[PDB]
Amino acid sequence: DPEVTLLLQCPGGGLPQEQIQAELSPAHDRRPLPGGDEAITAIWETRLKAQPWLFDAPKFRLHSATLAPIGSRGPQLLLRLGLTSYRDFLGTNWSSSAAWLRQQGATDWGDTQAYLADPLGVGAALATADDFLVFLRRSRQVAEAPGLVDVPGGHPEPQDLAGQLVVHELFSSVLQEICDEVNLPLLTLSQPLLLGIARNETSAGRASAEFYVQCSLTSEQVRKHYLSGGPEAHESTGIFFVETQNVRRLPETEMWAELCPSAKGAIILYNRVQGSPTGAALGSPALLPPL
Ligand SMILES: O=C(N[C@@H]1CCCCNC1=O)c1ccco1
Repeated sequence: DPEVTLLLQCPGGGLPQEQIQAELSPAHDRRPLPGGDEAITAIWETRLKAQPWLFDAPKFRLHSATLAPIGSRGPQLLLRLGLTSYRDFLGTNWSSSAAWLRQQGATDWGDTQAYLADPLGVGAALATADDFLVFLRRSRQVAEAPGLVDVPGGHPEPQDLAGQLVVHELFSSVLQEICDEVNLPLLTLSQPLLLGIARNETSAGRASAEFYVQCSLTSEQVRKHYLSGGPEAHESTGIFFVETQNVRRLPETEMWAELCPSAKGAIILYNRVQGSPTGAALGSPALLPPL
């Protein structure tokens, strides 16, 4: 899977909100482009002159994520974040020249991402009460990953002493995206655990934070809530479910070639962090069959 790279695998089966620190700093921003940010402004003007109903929106930028030594007390992760925008994404990661910008950043800054917007996404491995994960089908008419399979998620919009409010908005955002797209009541969801961070090498290395969320509803009940919104209540065109038993071997199935890169990152991290037991009971051959 060359189109997905793991940047972070969390310990302990996943980290809760209270174990994560953020540093939001203009030192963590994109660098101005070599010949100037006028190239971004020109792409945006061309787009608005065809689609004048489009709007810009602020986004968090991922600079880096440092894990504490394993087994330590106190905060376990530091997220270094900056700010970016939808407009800066369209002019950098989404540009036909994005690979040239990655080579230039290696040359000038020793950092392949220095000239890239790199907006931070969120995604969820969402489990039902009857042990299935939730998948969504993308419209064949959208610009990014048309017709491919995705998991719930989105790209959060801004608004440790401003740090804790930023971590709160990231955890809040993945629940809000589940409620808006799947149409589930908030009180049927667990507090999220962070599983890790995955990069989409088909979008010049932009990253997504991948979370585990449990729902108290069965697969039948989740399907009823999704459908009862009607076609205008969701951006996706369908919902479906895979037993957690079967997610273990998903990379060997025909479904794998249909998954978009951020959804592949969610499922790899689910399998490594929530699956893959370490103890004698769950590791016994009848509960963890060989192959
Ligand atoms: O988040 C937005 N778009 C995403 C962000 C970058 C990664 C995926 N592609 C997109 O177009 C957005 C547009 C306007 C308000 O929010």
